[PDB]
Amino acid sequence: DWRVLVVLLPVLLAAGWAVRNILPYAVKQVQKLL
Amino acid sequence: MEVNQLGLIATALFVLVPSVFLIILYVQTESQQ
Amino acid sequence: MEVNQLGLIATALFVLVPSVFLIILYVQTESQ
Amino acid sequence: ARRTWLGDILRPLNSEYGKVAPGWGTTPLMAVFMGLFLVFLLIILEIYNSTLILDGVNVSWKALG
Amino acid sequence: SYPIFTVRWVAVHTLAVPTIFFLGAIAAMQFIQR
Amino acid sequence: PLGISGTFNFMIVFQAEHNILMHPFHQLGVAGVFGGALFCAMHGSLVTSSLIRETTETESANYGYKFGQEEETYNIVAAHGYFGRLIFQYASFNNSRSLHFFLAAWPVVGVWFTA
Amino acid sequence: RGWFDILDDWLKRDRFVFVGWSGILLFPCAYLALGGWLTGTTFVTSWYTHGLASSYLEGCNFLTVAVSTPANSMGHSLLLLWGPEAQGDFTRWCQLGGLWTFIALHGAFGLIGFMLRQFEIARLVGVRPYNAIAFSAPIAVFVSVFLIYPLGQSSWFFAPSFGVAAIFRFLLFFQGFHNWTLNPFHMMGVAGVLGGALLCAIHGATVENTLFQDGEGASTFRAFNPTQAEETYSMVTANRFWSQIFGIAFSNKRWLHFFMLFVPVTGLWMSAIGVVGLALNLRSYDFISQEIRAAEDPEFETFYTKNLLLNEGIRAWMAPQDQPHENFVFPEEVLPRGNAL
Amino acid sequence: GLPWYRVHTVLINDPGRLIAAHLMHTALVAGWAGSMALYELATFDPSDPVLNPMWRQGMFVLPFMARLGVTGSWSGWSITGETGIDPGFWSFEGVALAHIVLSGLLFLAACWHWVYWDLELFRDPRTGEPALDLPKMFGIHLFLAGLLCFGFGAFHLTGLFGPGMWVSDPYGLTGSVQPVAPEWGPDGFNPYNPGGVVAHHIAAGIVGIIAGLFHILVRPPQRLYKALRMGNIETVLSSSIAAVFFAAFVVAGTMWYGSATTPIELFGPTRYQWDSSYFQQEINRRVQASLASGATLEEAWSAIPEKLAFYDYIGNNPAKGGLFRTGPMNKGDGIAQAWKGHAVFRNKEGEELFVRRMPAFFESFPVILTDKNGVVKADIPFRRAESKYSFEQQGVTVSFYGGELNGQTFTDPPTVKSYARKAIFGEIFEFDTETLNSDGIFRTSPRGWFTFAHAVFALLFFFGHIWHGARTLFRDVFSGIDPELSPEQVEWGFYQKVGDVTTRR
Amino acid sequence: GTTGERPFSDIITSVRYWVIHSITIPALFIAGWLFVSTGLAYDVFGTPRPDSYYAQEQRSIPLVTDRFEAKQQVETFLEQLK
Amino acid sequence: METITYVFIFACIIALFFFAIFFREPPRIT
Amino acid sequence: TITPSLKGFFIGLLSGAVVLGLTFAVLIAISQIDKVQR
Amino acid sequence: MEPNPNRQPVELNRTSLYLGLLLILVLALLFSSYFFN
Amino acid sequence: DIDGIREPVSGSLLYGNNIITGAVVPSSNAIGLHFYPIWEAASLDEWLYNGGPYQLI
Ligand code: CLA
Ligand code: CLA
Ligand code: CLA
Ligand SMILES: C=Cc1c(C)c2cc3nc(c4c5[nH]c(cc6nc(cc1[nH]2)C(C)=C6CC)c(C)c5C(=O)[C@@H]4C(=O)OC)[C@@H](CCC(=O)OC/C=C(\C)CCC[C@H](C)CCC[C@H](C)CCCC(C)C)[C@@H]3C
Ligand SMILES: CCCCCCCCCCCCCCCC(=O)OC[C@H](COP(=O)(O)OC[C@@H](O)CO)OC(=O)CCCCCCCCCCCCCCC
Ligand SMILES: CC1=C(/C=C/C(C)=C/C=C/C(C)=C/C=C/C=C(C)/C=C/C=C(C)/C=C/C2=C(C)CCCC2(C)C)C(C)(C)CCC1
Ligand SMILES: CC1=C(/C=C/C(C)=C/C=C/C(C)=C/C=C/C=C(C)/C=C/C=C(C)/C=C/C2=C(C)CCCC2(C)C)C(C)(C)CCC1
Ligand SMILES: CCCCCCCCCCCCCCCCCC(=O)O
Ligand SMILES: [Fe+2]
Repeated sequence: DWRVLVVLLPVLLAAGWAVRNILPYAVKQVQKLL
Repeated sequence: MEVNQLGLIATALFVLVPSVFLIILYVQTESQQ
Repeated sequence: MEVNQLGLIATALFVLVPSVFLIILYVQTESQ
Repeated sequence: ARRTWLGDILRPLNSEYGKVAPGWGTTPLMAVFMGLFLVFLLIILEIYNSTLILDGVNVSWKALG
Repeated sequence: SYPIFTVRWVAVHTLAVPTIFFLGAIAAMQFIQR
Repeated sequence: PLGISGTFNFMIVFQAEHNILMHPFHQLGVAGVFGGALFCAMHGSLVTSSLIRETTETESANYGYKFGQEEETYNIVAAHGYFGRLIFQYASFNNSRSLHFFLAAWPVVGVWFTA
Repeated sequence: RGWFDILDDWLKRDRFVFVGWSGILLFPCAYLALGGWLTGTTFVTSWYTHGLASSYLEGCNFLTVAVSTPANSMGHSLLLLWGPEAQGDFTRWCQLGGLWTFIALHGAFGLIGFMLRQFEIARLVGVRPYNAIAFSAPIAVFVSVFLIYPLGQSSWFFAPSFGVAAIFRFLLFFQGFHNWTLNPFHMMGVAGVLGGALLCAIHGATVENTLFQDGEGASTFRAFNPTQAEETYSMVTANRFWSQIFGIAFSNKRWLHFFMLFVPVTGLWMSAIGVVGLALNLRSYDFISQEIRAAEDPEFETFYTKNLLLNEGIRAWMAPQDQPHENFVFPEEVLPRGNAL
Repeated sequence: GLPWYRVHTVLINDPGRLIAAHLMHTALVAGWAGSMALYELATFDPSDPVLNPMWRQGMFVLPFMARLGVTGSWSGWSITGETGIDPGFWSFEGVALAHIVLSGLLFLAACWHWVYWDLELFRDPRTGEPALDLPKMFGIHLFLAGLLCFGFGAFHLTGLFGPGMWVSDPYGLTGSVQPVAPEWGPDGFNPYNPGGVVAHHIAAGIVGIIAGLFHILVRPPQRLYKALRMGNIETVLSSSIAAVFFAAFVVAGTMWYGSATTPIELFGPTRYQWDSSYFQQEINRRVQASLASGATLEEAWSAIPEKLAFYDYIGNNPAKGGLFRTGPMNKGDGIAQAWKGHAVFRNKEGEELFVRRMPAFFESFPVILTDKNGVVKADIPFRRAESKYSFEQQGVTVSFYGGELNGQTFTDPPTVKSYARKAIFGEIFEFDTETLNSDGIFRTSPRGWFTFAHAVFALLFFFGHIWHGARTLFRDVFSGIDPELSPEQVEWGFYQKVGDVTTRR
Repeated sequence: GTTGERPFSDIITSVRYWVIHSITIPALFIAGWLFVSTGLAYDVFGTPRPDSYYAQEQRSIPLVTDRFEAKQQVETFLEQLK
Repeated sequence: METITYVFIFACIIALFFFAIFFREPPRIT
Repeated sequence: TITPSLKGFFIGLLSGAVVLGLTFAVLIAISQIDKVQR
Repeated sequence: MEPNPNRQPVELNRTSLYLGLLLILVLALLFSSYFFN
Repeated sequence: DIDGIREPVSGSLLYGNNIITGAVVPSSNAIGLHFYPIWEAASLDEWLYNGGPYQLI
């Protein structure tokens, strides 16, 4: 039902926001893995 | 009191049997010296 | 048979105490 | 050491101390039999526990007759 | 020259993320009336 | 009372009259006494785990230590290295003075409270 | 150089949190037993199994919240989420007591996991495995109290529920029903736990007050180096102190630390054995000689007879609310009471 | 020298004297079995298996002899009450003698093997060092175990060549040694189905034979022989101990819950049969069946076998005992003589009332009489001043149907309260307390004492598993860690992989 | 020594750290809050609401009494409220 | 008989105290 | 004959295989990428 | 036939004696009440 | 008489106690916090009845 998107939405934007902010520095880490 | 009669032989052997074991081992340790 | 209760403890210690004496004396003879 | 008639006969059964198959040998097959055995213990346990309920299996004293 | 995402990283967030979420939930609870 | 069952009487009646189980200073006492039993066994297990080989398998390891010998009889870095990996490095000690003060202080303080 | 050895390498890498093969079992199981307790304690009732509120959500605080045992009607059901009781319904599972078996079972396997971790790290680092050995004591207590005890009784219902006050109730159950303080195996447990806390305090204090002066400063902690070979306190002055104060001292630092392992481990193992007997209601409840004289002799009273009136009270006043499945109805006139109270 | 707790390690590399010690242990164990049986035979009363079965008299090895077919004595009695029989040699007495002879033969063997310890058999022919090929011995011993397990199921248990085993009806009324046919279906895993016990032993028997064959011929993999230190006899002790405590937990649980191998005529009721009113349900089923075809109350209750009524009594509940309340159950409530009758309480209104039964948790319990609908209607008041429900006020009476008091009705309150007190125990029995000077306090059954011992041993053997397994995998540092262990090892980040010196950074 | 994970005291005094976590941290608090404030938590877990412990003129516990009918018993007890 | 037994064991423990203090193996250095 | 609880058993058995196999898939992969250098 | 090479002397020092004696006496003191019952 | 109600409680071995059930019984509630040395009693019989040994110990 609807309360499940209400609840889930802060955490999607929260993980959206951290992904944007960290995406550059994360690409470096993985390339170093051969 | 109406206590169980084998209480006594139980208690006496519980004490004596392991005590004597240790005494035997100690004495023959000391005469190795 | 209506025997003496203390007879068992008197018999058992009668065996146990003097026997243990001899065992203590013998084992420490051997280990020297 | 002391040789005996029975010893000389049993001798070959205590003669390969140390010997091994190489690497992993049969270890994968062993693993299959273990997994099979666990499921089997599971079913036995869950039957006794009435967590697994099979048809015609009345886990009560009333199965003795 | 450090990785961002490591095992340590996952242990922390395995604990930290639901802690805060539970903390907000228990927070709301103080305001429940009967 | 000065007696084993008398003690239990007094601790039963204490609980009906004071709900001492729900009193926080008794709870710290339990934490002081459960905690000290735990660390007793930790310290004695970790030290015993890192004794230095001094004896053979036919002899008590305790004859590895002589009363008043000047060097330590276990290796505290092997000990730190085990327990620090069991939990993580900084949840383990490697200053023996801080470790023993911690051993002393946890049960003493918890028993002050329950007193 | 196959996949097994490559995975072994990755599990045994030195990292901030060591994993090992034992972490495969430990880490999910410990996480989940802990999550289940915090999930139940925050959100989940006990209305249908016990007639109790038990969550923060319901108005409970840290001391009264609990994940409670299932109803007595579940017997010893594993109460699997996919099993015949909840039939896959997560909600009904929570309501039926399912988180108790969840926590207790993932708990059991976590404790295995942890102990295998102690074995595994000790092998890799090159130390003897006595820390694991000592940890057999907490395992014995847990399985004997949370698994063996309710298995001898009718149901999980009578195991301890996971909470502060629910455990307190467990403590008082055992007094009134089992007379557990009278049990020598508990007494030896008490002597081992208290003996441990004693040895812990006395040993920390001895070391700290026989320290050598190895630095100039007033904080004596700084003058220890983890790599010095020298003992940092005087075993000799400690031995003199305690010989003259108490009559005996330790003289062997290896015995001392083994004794610190031995005492509390043993004590816990002893209480465990006593609980195993209480599983069968094989209690240390009475002294027969006392009951015989007491019955014949209305003037004979001991602290032993006084304490059983107390247990008799506990039983009658607590049983209807603690065992609601039994529909105990005790009208006022049958409740044991002394004068005026 | 050696510390006292290690005297027996002198056997670790002396296979001959290891054998002599195992022989001496096997002698003592079989001597105990013979001594224990003789003592039981000397103190056992065979004269009433209805109300004085073996399990009330504290018999512990009797039931295990009966379970497998030994049912009678050379004195002419059998445990089913059949008299005038001739068991031949495999009587209780003969079984006890066989074990003592066995005990004495094993003791002589031990002397031989202690003396001639240095047998060439125990020597590796390559190196001259004593050594046991543990993997091949395991296949040998396993193959024998499977042969025996198979034989026992195929021949002893079937009656193809043996007596069978004790079987009974669900209520423990008609038990006897019977040959049992194997149940190959899925109901053979039902703990309560005796045919599954036959199947188990046949099929597990064949698997043991097939697997022993495998272990005599196939060498263990190298990875596994190093992992488990298969050249170190203590790893066998570690795993052997583990398998043993596994087995001890299982047998304690089946003894406590009950299975086809723990019938209640050899061991007593379980506590669960009291919990669930199991005999009581059936007793009521039977009285209703009588009443349906119009049998008077007197008659329907008189038809209840006293043996079934005795199961419906809390004094045979194995969960009513105590740790230090010693001896037979008979030493407590006394020797059952007679079922007094089933007791029916009514108030002055003619309503029939019911005594609320004591549960196993309570050493004491109030006397509370309820109606069919659960509503409390009489009790024995503690405080008398505000009593509403007393027997005196409510006019409560007790009528007996069946048994020794059939047809008898008591009305005077002190008598009616007296039977009301015993009715919380279930069915009311006449006991003899003078003969064994019984003190009146319930004791547990052999079902209880077995479970308790084996649950406790199991737990202890688990620590032996932990000890002896730790000792196998860490033999190299038993005496202490390496004095030249260097701090680069146990410190962080020198090696990539912990303890691997080849992963240096 | 160290294993080559980035130190905690460096991370939590870092600017980037507080740029992510000033959003992630409150967002979770607010998600957890709403889990309660929407009443979704009552329904997910089956926890009685203050008005749904008893039926009105009723004071017996809806206590489960059968092992295999336990699910249906809870549900019947619930219809005694709607 | 039970009173004699309890007091005898207690008295034996007090006796062992005495020997264990005054008749101990003396601790010696290095 | 094939009862609700025996279907559940199979759901449990499958669920456990997926969790254990999926866990191990992920573990084998990581260990192949991120190796220790000798 | 060679005499057995695995014999070893066993030892109990005096402190171990005092400790064991004490353990057995306190054990006796604790369980006796329960044996007389 | 620990509780002042002339209901004496047996604490000692010769009076039917064992090591577990025996005690030195606290002094009488009738005394409350009053100081009860031996020389304040009319005799040792009185002092024993009222629990004087506990206070002394
Ligand atoms: C290794 C970690 C671990 C361990 C030891 C356990 C252990 C357990 N869990 Mg837990 N669990 C875990 C991880 C783990 N869990 C994870 C990661 C989660 C998150 C999803 C959960 C979530 C969870 C829930 C939700 C529940 C449990 C439950 C249980 C218990 C019952 C498990 C059972 O019946 O297994 C059965 C299955 C197995 C043992 C797996 C067998 C594997 C075999 C070898 C493979 C067979 C192959 C396959 C079938 C063939 C497919 C053929 C195909 C072609 C069709 C048990 C205590 C239950 C519980 O506590 O009940 C109260 C329960 O309800 N677990
Ligand atoms: C598995 C073992 C086992 C089992 C279950 C039984 C069970 C039974 N026996 Mg048998 N019996 C056994 C072994 C066993 N026996 C052995 C080995 C012997 C020879 C010693 C006998 C000799 C024997 C006789 C002579 C009699 C019985 C009788 C009985 C019955 C009454 C038991 C009773 O009151 O115990 C009471 C149990 C206890 C008092 C518990 C004792 C354990 C104490 C509390 C622990 C000891 C202290 C310990 C050191 C703890 C500290 C250690 C710490 C430092 C770690 C019962 C059916 C009796 C009967 O009814 O006859 C028909 C009877 O007269 N048995
Ligand atoms: C088949 C089972 C089995 C076997 C063969 C052994 C064999 C051994 N053990 Mg293990 N052990 C076991 C079970 C077993 N153990 C169990 C169940 C446990 C947990 C209790 C242990 C715990 C254990 C420890 C902690 C230690 C050993 C040690 C040893 C070695 C020396 C033992 C010795 O000299 O004792 C000497 C024993 C005595 C001189 C007398 C002790 C008397 C005991 C305390 C009580 C009385 C026993 C009673 C008469 C009979 C028992 C009856 C009951 C079991 C049926 C030896 C290889 C030692 C070792 O590894 O050395 C390297 C050691 O430190 N064992
Ligand atoms: C309540 C008392 C008590 C607690 C809480 C406790 C706790 C612990 N002891 C440990 C260790 C030890 N304990 C030891 C001796 C002792 N431990 C004792 C008493 C306790 N010990 C006693 C008395 C002794 C003396 C013998 C030793 C010798 C060790 C160690 O080596 C070890 C350690 O590292 O010490 C620092 C740790 C192992 C944690 C673990 O397995 O992680 C993994 C976590 C898992 C597997 C989850 C377990 C789940 C549990 C069993 C069930 C659920 C519990 C819920 C989460 C909480 C519900 C609680 C409610 C009742 C409130 C942990 C800190
Ligand atoms: C009560 C105990 C207190 C003991 C205090 C310290 C003992 C001494 C330590 C020796 C070296 C000295 C450094 C002292 C100083 C010291 O104590 O530093 C504390 C430490 C500092 O780490 P950093 O690398 O950030 O260090 C910065 C410092 O170098 C400043 O100089 O912080 C952490 O370790 C945080 C860990 C939280 C981890 C979050 C949870 C992770 C989950 C893991 C799951 C648990 C494992 C599961 C196992 C089952
Ligand atoms: C159950 C389940 C599951 C799981 C889940 C999980 C895993 C969970 C988790 C959870 C979690 C993970 C949670 C957490 C939470 C937390 C909290 C809630 C905390 C709190 C705390 C606090 C409160 C603190 C504070 C304080 C104080 C008070 C004082 C001192 C200081 C401090 C700061 C400490 C699953 C899905 C699988 C499925 C089945 C079911
Ligand atoms: C030489 C010979 C002979 C003879 C034989 C004999 C006569 C034998 C005997 C034997 C026997 C007669 C044996 C028995 C044994 C016994 C034992 C082995 C016992 C056991 C014990 C125990 C071990 C106990 C323990 C305990 C106690 C005491 C207390 C309680 C607890 C318990 C249980 C732990 C003949 C003729 C054949 C031929 C030729 C040769
Ligand atoms: C040792 C490995 C054990 C891990 C097993 C964990 C199983 C994961 C939980 C899976 C439960 C999901 C299904 C629950 C019931 C679904 C509804 C149904 O029965 O159809
Ligand atoms: Fe220390």
